Amino acid sequence: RKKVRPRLIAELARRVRALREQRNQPRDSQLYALDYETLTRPHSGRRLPVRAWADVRRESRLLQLLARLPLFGLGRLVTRKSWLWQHDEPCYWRLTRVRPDYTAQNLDHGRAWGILTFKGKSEDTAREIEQVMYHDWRLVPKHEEEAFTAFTAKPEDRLNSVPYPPLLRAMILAERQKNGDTSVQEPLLNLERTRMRPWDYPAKQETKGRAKGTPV
Amino acid sequence: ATLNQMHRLGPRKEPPKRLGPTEGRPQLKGVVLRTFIRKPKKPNSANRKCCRVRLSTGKEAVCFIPGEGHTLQEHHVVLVEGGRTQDLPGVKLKVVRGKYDCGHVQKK
Amino acid sequence: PMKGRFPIRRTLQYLGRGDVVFKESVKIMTVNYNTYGELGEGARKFVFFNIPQIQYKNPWVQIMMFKNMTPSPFLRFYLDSGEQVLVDVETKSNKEIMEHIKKILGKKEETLREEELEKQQRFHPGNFGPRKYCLRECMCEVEGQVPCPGLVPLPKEMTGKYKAALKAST
RNA sequence: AAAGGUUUGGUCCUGGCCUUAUAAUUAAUUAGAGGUAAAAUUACACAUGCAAACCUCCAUAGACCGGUGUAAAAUCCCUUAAACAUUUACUUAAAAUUUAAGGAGAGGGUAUCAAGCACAUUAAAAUAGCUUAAGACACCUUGCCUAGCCACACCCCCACGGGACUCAGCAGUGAUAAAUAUUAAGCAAUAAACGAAAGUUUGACUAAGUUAUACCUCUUAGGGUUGGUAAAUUUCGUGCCAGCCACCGCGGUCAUACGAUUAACCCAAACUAAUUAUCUUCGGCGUAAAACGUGUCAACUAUAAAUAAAUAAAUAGAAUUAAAAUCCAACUUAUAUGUGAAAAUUCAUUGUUAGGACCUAAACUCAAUAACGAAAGUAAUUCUAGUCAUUUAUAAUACACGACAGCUAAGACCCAAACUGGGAUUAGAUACCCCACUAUGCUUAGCCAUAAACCUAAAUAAUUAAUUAACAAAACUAUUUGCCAGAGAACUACUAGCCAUAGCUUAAAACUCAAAGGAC
RNA sequence: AACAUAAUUAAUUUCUAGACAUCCGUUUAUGAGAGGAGAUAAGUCGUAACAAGGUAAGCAUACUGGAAAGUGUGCUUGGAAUA
Ligand code: FES
Ligand SMILES: [K+]
Ligand SMILES: [K+]
Ligand SMILES: [K+]
Ligand SMILES: [K+]
Ligand SMILES: [K+]
Ligand SMILES: [K+]
Ligand SMILES: [K+]
Ligand SMILES: [K+]
Ligand SMILES: [K+]
Ligand SMILES: [K+]
Ligand SMILES: [K+]
Ligand SMILES: [Mg+2]
Ligand SMILES: [Mg+2]
Ligand SMILES: [Mg+2]
Ligand SMILES: [Mg+2]
Ligand SMILES: [Mg+2]
Ligand SMILES: [Mg+2]
Ligand SMILES: [Mg+2]
Ligand SMILES: [Mg+2]
Ligand SMILES: [Mg+2]
Ligand SMILES: [Mg+2]
Ligand SMILES: [Mg+2]
Ligand SMILES: [Mg+2]
Ligand SMILES: [Mg+2]
Ligand SMILES: [Mg+2]
Ligand SMILES: [Mg+2]
Ligand SMILES: [Mg+2]
Ligand SMILES: [Mg+2]
Ligand SMILES: [Mg+2]
Ligand SMILES: [Mg+2]
Ligand SMILES: [Mg+2]
Ligand SMILES: [Mg+2]
Ligand SMILES: [Mg+2]
Ligand SMILES: [Mg+2]
Ligand SMILES: [Mg+2]
Ligand SMILES: [Mg+2]
Ligand SMILES: [Mg+2]
Repeated sequence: RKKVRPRLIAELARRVRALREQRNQPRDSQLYALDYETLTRPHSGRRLPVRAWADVRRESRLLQLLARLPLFGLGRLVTRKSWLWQHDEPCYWRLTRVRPDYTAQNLDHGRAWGILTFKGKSEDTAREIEQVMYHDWRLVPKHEEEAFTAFTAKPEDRLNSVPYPPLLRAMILAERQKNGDTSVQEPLLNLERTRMRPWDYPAKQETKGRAKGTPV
Repeated sequence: ATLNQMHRLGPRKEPPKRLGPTEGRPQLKGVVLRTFIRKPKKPNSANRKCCRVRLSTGKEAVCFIPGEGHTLQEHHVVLVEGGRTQDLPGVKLKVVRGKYDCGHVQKK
Repeated sequence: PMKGRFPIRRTLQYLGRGDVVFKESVKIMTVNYNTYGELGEGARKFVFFNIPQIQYKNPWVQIMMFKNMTPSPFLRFYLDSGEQVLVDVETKSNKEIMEHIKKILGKKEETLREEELEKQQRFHPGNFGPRKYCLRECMCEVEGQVPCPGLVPLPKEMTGKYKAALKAST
């Protein structure tokens, strides 16, 4: 070969483009700004889904609650209106770290960290909180923490083993007879190893994407 | 040739197929420029009806008009095809009767 | 007339008659033979008749032949471990040379059959697709199944053109 | 290929062209209906509409699907490592999908592209290497590897930037082209995206519309052809005109070949024309294309023997000379010379010399011989130097040679002789014949490098029978290299090398023809 | 050009800025004018070749000429050869 010539401009463009992105990164106060009259984000002109309109006008964002508290509410408990309606058992975050967006003129946008207690079961380590820019958060009062966080676990009643599908059960029993294993035991699937979290369970904010800085 | 010589040379080199008057195309469209007579190379004797045309490619060629009697004139449009006129040397194109200005021979 | 002496050597059937398929260890086979002499006649016949057959079945093995460098002919195999297997082929017929190397460094018939079956594992007769890969392109070819509309027109009620007319009529 | 037609007065050989088969595109003429497949001038400019969303905000998707064949000899196959803009598992592993560095082997054209010019190694920083006739480099052309893959996405290879600023998504338009599908319906199926989900979205796709391009089932009948190849013509008209042919050919008054008729033949919803594609080296080289003017050294492929040379004209140098000329001298005819016959020329001639000089040039007989040398070439005598062992065949881009003619400088010069002059002949005679005289043939230096340099036989080792195309020189096997692929254009054009400059070697195409050519 | 702030949850900022413009060259098209080859095809001037073609023919080369061609030198037979 050896006629594949070098492409200096292409290499220059890639680097130059990447550099500009780092320099002109947007902030939470800009990406997540909202126009409440039209419920449309100015940065991208994305209109929020219809099912979110009522809460955007009726509920507060997390750092709107925390900006009014000393130390940005470190140690306080915060729950979500969606959890309160969906789950009877206590669901909340125990705040541990909070990085407000200083650029915001009301310090109403930022990031937070805490320890999750979902449906009465508590995680062992603190991680970043997702959906901090949602209009769904409710600060728990200090005097009501004891009654709010009181939970008694019920004995688990979800089945631990189930039958095999009709064809897959016959193929298992047939193999037994072929191999000489004589038994009338019913093949049973074990569901303990593979139990699914609820669909609304908090997800990992650290591995989540962030929107780009090109305005629409 | 020896087996070593056949190996070092391989299969016979094949001269490329040079194109003809139509340039490897079924037909071309041309505009008549002049109408004249051409004399067939001996031993034949006739006054063969031909015309010069400017083809769509931009070149100019001589085209034999078949049939007994044509109404072609300058500035007319014709559809030429391949096929040499055996007696007429250099005439490698022919006009298609019944297309554009050229028409079918009037039956007697 | 096909050129050269013994033109049968230049036929695919002859090249495929070779039976020495070397083990994966074998990497090189140097052939040292003499063009003149009496005790090297079998070696000369081995280079003439057998080296083509060996190379055909062992395309990745380097066969390099040296002439009139030593008093006697021999074969030396170089293995991937670094071992060198020297064979002395003097006073030995070309057929005897082939049999000797087959025994010491040739794959057994059992091993070769197993590799053949493994190669075809992913061909299934039931699979449908192009002729290059499959027996039947479509299920229409099978007997008892609905035939291809091109060969046999489908019933009117099985046609989208007809069904659409009814939906409009409804 | 199971072949056929066509070189001639005729036969044989060689050899090209064409015919018969198959398929696609376009065009002429012609056609009902239904089912199916496919839709295709143009990387040209694009009017309008649509082709990407989803969803309790964050995110995910819009990186796909769909399109085109832009660029690039670009690739195929295989090895290694690594991640993954992922999936599904574990706190550690199975996949799908990619990326990077590579290489067993394979991979378009031109060698008139023959040199590239840093294209290598080492690791004190030196060494001077690397690729290439086993095809480097340069240029040109092309999508290939086909369950699919690769490249491209308005242009500037790229796209920070700049610019002439976007349909190569679906439908559609302009222009252009021999080339002509709906500015359509639906997300019901499948696929993709999103969502936990009911679900939503999609010019992917599905079901339709359009079109003899193909296939299938039916119904109607049209198209071409009718000298030979090659199935099939009646009558008239025309008269080398008008026309016709794929090839050979037909037409100047009885045309089975043109036109119109008539009847037959072939195919048939088609049919014929044009264009394109499908078939591709184990054959030859005295006389038909083809053994190189000669020899030597390499690397491969083959071969297997251990010798050679041993005074007939190789070659080079020096010396030498018999015959016949030439010059000089003596004597001497009156003419001499020349042709088929003449003329001119000449009497500064002629004849003799057992007179002198010369050593220029060329070597009778032998030779009815067949030697030497690589070939070219070499034969008057003598002397000196000298040919000789590589198993054998096989070499150019290297080296050394290479008749004659020719060029360069200095000499030679008996005779011969291009040119030139004079004389004849002839219608003319820039010729054949006569006479005169140059370049030149000779020597010494150098160049030139060409021959019908032809035994028109490459070399080498076998065989002489299990063998007549013709003629020549009986046939034929094996090994290696060179060379050839219809004729002419063409010992030409261009390119490169050369002491060559009106040169040699190397060496095409357009175009024309249906033959050219060999033997009898 | 690559540092500096900050630090009793922890982060901020830097992580640059010019010049990638001409090219030296290399191909192709245009063709003043000057040539070649071929065919058209009734001609003109000679008769060079094919017969011993009426001077046997040809090769290389040189010179000469309306034109084919002529002459020289060596070579070839793809001519002849008894008086
Ligand atoms: S090919 Fe199977 S239905 Fe048509
Ligand atoms: K005629
Ligand atoms: K033939
Ligand atoms: K591009
Ligand atoms: K759907
Ligand atoms: K008649
Ligand atoms: K007729
Ligand atoms: K007729
Ligand atoms: K000869
Ligand atoms: K003559
Ligand atoms: K003559
Ligand atoms: K003669
Ligand atoms: Mg969600
Ligand atoms: Mg059409
Ligand atoms: Mg695609
Ligand atoms: Mg291209
Ligand atoms: Mg050239
Ligand atoms: Mg681009
Ligand atoms: Mg465009
Ligand atoms: Mg686009
Ligand atoms: Mg379009
Ligand atoms: Mg079409
Ligand atoms: Mg999903
Ligand atoms: Mg006709
Ligand atoms: Mg005919
Ligand atoms: Mg010849
Ligand atoms: Mg004269
Ligand atoms: Mg003289
Ligand atoms: Mg020569
Ligand atoms: Mg000779
Ligand atoms: Mg010559
Ligand atoms: Mg020349
Ligand atoms: Mg030249
Ligand atoms: Mg003569
Ligand atoms: Mg004469
Ligand atoms: Mg001559
Ligand atoms: Mg003369
Ligand atoms: Mg003369």
